[PDB]
Amino acid sequence: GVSLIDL
Amino acid sequence: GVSLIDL
Amino acid sequence: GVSLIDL
Amino acid sequence: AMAMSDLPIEFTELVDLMSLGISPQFLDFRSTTFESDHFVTVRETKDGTSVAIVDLAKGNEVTRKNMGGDSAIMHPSQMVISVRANGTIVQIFNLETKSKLKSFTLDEPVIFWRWLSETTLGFVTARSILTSNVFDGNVNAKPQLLTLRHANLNNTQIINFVANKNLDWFAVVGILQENGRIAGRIQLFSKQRNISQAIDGHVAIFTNILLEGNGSTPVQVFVTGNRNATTGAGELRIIEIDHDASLPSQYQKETTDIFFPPDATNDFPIAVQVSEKYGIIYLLTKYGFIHLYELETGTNLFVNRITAESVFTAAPYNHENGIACINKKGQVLAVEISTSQIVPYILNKLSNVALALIVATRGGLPGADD
Repeated sequence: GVSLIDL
Repeated sequence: GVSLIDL
Repeated sequence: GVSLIDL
Repeated sequence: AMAMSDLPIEFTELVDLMSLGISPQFLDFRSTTFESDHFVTVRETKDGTSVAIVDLAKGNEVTRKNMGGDSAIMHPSQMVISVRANGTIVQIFNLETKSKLKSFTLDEPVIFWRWLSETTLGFVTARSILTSNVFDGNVNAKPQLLTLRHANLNNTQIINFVANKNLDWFAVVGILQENGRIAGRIQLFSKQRNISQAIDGHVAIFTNILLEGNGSTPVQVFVTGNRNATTGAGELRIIEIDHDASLPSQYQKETTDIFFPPDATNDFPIAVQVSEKYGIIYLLTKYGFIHLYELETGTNLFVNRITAESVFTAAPYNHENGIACINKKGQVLAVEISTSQIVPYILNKLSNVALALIVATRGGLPGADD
């Protein structure tokens, strides 16, 4: 899954 | 319920 | 030994 | 923009990772790891196959090694790398001796890890929280269970794991999408009672403070910051843990606002670090705002946007006296108090002699002899 913190 | 601390 | 890295 | 001579802080760039040839494709939380200002570890991949270890203490010297592992961190101070593969296989090596400190396979994949102390590495799986004394000499011992994860951390991205010096209090931080924003959830854990408490928060740290009356004995405080995903209100809290009844002076709980401008709707606290020596809290937001607070009183000293590129990780700087961070352009930026300017700043900009005295006396700083 995509890393939230990097959004 | 029991909490550790007042937060 | 097993190694996960090139030492 | 505010000139450096007017600030209560010293602002520096430690290294620019793109300057060193690092692709922006790897400038992200899972790839570019930062446990301390001693090292940055960049995981790169090419053609189905490395780590670039940047030694900030040796002129940004880069050591590149191929690895079968898929994730890596350096220790806070020593030339010791921790590598994992397929979430289950973990090995920790002293790169100087080429000696293996730890080698084990977990039953459940590691999804997050972070150094808790100079001796102890923290691990989080989908269901559990564990720690290893990496230097105890028991190479093949698995990490010891600390506790199960609290339900509040369900469906979160785990982004931090911190502990007190005594290694008997812990906090695990997770974030999740809520109301179009990023909410934070923290699991606080007392090892003495083996009990957890779930709180709202994006950042957490344990620290210590010497109060008048307590002699040379510090009291312990937990520092945490949150932005409410519903209201948008930010709040910093500082609260004592485990007050020693023999000590006459107690730390009164402090609560302070964390300011967010009207056009920073989706910003949130991304890091918190503390100078024990100076009693200064450094709080950083994702959008690059630095907030300084005085630890004894919780008083906000300073707010400034130090970078316009989003921050994705941070760690302690300069023997844990400041904060360092990495932005999306690979700038490793550092903030610490200016030992020569902070007291004059409080006296002249904040017009507060008592607060100036608190800071000067605790830190042994110039500016308030008069």
